[PDB]
Amino acid sequence: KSTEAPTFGSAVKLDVDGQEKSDGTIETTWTYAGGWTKYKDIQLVEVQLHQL
Amino acid sequence: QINASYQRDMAIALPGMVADTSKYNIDGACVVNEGDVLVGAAVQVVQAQAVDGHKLVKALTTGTTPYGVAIRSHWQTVNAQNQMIYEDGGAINVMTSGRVWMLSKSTEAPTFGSAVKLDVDGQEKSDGTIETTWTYAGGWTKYKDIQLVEVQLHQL
Amino acid sequence: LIPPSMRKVLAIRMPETTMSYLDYFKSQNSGIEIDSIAELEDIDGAGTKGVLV
Amino acid sequence: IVSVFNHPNITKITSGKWIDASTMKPETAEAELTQAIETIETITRGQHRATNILIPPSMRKVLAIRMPETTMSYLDYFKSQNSGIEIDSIAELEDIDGAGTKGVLV
Repeated sequence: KSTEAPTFGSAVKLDVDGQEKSDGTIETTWTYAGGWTKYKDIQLVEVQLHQL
Repeated sequence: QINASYQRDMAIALPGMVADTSKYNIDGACVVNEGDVLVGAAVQVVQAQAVDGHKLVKALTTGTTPYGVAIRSHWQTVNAQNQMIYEDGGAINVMTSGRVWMLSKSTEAPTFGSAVKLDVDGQEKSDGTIETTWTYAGGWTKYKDIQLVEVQLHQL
Repeated sequence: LIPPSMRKVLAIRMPETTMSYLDYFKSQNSGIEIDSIAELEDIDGAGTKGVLV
Repeated sequence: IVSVFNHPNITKITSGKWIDASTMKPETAEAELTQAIETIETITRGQHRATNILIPPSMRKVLAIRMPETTMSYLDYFKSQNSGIEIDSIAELEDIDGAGTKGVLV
């Protein structure tokens, strides 16, 4: 749900709905992987997931 | 007279048993040192050989850091005091990452995803002293008066 | 289908005769099979039994 | 050496006395024998069925009583309902602990 590309290696923050957001209230240990692509008015981002 | 049929349920798991086929890793270049290790209990590394390559492991003691959990094998283990152990001066299997069943000293089910508390002798027990970074994988069953727990192991 | 623990109830002889309840019931009701299934001991997880017809 | 009456893994059943001051109880014996047979049936999950009973020689008089309002006896009814079993008497069962305690073995 963001509009600006993320910085590689930075921690990702989620939203209450459960989707990515640049400034969210849920802290998470995952990471951005660098990809930033949009497919017909849908915003996608590539995330690296670490085991709990 | 009228017939009858009965039904019985198999047990779930056993001490030192790999829980499932997720991503895991086992080290077999480690050797037991000065004692023996119960299958399903944490171990620790005392010395790693610089050029030879083998690592010396022994049962966990107070004021140390665990490294892995010994797992079951029907070939590289010996039967002693009605259990399965690894004897001194022999190769050992040490699982360094993944889900595994291990012995417990607790009494109540643990919360999913929390930290793992360890006892001084290398067995799981709540309100223990030794600090760990492993997690609980949501498994709490008993095999004939032996209490087991499912632990998720992260590589050091 | 009845639980196994209730098989002995149907084997009691009726007073003033030398045959069990099950024999008379089977004679009256021809073509019905009665069997025992150990899964009927606990039907809800608290020890309640049940019979299935 | 562990005796057969002192084995710590066998099933022991407490029983009301079949004879209470020369007062025969021919239904309690049959009920307890059926209970023991069903216990053997349900403890091995159907893989073993009882075949032999050993009773004290002085209790053969309880099983010879005519059932009321009929001819055939309690033992005959028991055999008719449980055909395929053998009942015998052993004098070693008159006393099982040195103090007059009796018992039955199935």
